[PDB]
Amino acid sequence: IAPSRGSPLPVLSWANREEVWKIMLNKEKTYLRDQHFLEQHPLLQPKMRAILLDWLMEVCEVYKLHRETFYLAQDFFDRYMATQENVVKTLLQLIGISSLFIAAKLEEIYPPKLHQFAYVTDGACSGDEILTMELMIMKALKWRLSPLTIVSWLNVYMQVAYLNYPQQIFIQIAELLDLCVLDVDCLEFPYGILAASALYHFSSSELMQKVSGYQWCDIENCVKWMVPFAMVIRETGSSKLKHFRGVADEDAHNIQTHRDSLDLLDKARA
Amino acid sequence: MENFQKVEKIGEGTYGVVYKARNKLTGEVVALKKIRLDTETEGVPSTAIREISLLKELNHPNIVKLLDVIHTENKLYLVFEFLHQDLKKFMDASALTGIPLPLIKSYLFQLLQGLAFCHSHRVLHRDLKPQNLLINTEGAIKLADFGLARAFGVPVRTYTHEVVTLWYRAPEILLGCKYYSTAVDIWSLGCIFAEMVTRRALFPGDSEIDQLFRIFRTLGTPDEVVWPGVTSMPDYKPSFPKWARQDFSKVVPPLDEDGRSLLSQMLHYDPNKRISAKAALAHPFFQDVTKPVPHLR
Ligand SMILES: C[C@@H](OCC1CCCCC1)[C@H](NC(=O)[C@@H]1CN(C(=O)c2cncs2)CC12CN(C(=O)[C@H]1CC1(C)C)C2)C(=O)N1CCOCC1
Repeated sequence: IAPSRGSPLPVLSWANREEVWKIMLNKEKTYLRDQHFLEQHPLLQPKMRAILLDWLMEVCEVYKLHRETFYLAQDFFDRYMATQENVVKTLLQLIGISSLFIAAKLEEIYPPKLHQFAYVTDGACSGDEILTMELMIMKALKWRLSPLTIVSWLNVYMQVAYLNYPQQIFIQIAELLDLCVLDVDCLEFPYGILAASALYHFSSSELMQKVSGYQWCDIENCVKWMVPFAMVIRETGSSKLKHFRGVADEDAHNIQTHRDSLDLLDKARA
Repeated sequence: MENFQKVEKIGEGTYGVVYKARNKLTGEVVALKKIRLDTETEGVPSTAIREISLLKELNHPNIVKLLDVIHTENKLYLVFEFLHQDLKKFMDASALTGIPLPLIKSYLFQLLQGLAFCHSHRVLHRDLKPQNLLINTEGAIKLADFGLARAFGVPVRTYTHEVVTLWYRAPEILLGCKYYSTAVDIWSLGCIFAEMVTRRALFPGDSEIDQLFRIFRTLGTPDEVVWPGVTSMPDYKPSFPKWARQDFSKVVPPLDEDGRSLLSQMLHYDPNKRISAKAALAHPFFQDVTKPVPHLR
């Protein structure tokens, strides 16, 4: 819904750039966000979501899951909660782990087995409960499990740049988005805007507009909101691209990593 | 699921049985895929989740429709629209008489429209074989069986232990390419276009090397000139016999010059130069079935 947004996609041999871009734009019109969904769950507090999302991120690193798998789980969780009411703290771990289970099954070629998802809960969630919850989430989402995640938008933008060390820049911008996503207020902004604003903080308005099509006016508010987060990241130095056994060097940037971002989130909000 | 009456078993896969079923109150016919969740160790099969989600996003007249998903007790039912026949049974039924060239052209045009739509959604089908192409009695044909489909926002890799088609497998896959591309779907459609014309599988290999040599005997042994990089591919061998490209007048006699032009571009060795689905729709072979629109800018 951004009348001032241009199309940054280069000419493509495999398809019509206009139709490719249009499908990407229409996703934001099917997959909604509600930064106030926790108001439907009075016994929940925003920090709980940050803690849950940070833990799933650490699960992802341990099993070397892809960044897309983590962001699919985050989008599934946030969209699912928006359809529910009066959920309590003791059920979040199961909702989160089942969201990751669905995500891993969709995105990984050889996903971890269900018993491994139960294992990481350390006796808190059984396999039968995850099987029950996955069906609950999928039906409540009306089986719409193909959004354009925050991190998938980063890949679109960085691919437009490359087709005009990119891996290290990607994981550094990804690290900033990983921090921002822990704050439920990030849902005020379209996933595409969040990705463009994080990229802007590691680049320029000119590159941002070239790779995303957004004008400065469309990202300014997100950019202002993201300011504290970009600053705590810049202050500590950004992380370095890591190597993963069994993962090809060409795909290493797409593997989810984890750092102690909960202390960074506090400093940023301060 | 109480308003559906099972009429006949029409298939069976790793994850379930497929039934033709009739809606008792409306009389509409559907294809039901029954997943027995009791025997599923990992919950809803990953392939089922992916296919359901993809089909909800991919709505197009040339793509089989997913009408509903019904979770009964212990069972997940995938309710698909019903089409009476797959392209393989239609071609076999037409082996003696042959398929009229105008129906061949119309079918291929429709297949390319559905494929172009998939590629526009950044999705590779990877399993386009006549058994996965469904036809109705109104002259329409649709893409089906998206179980092997994958999105390519990031490169889709080749895996040694994945079961994929052989007769319709592209040569770059056979020669060990690390990744799939939209071109593998165009290659499959090219094999199918030739099969519709001749009523015989174009490359019916019985092993990976047999499949490769069959392609070489028809299109000629590739070299760096027709396909830059061939000599550097993992499974390439300088020992490969040198065969000459056959004349397409003998490979597909019933086809005219325009049809032979399209087929050669759909069967180009270089995945980088093989015609795209949107480009194939613009080929002169389809000038009678379509007319462009005015372009802005
Ligand atoms: C360009 C590279 O990204 C550079 C990276 C990005 C992240 C940081 C470092 C640099 C590369 N990706 C692609 O080419 C993807 C995958 N595609 C396919 O697979 C195809 C299959 N059939 C036809 S195209 C097409 C592709 C999807 N796409 C678009 O939608 C176009 C409209 C866009 C500009 C956004 C372009 C990649 O990811 N590589 C990592 C591993 O090996 C090296 C390369």
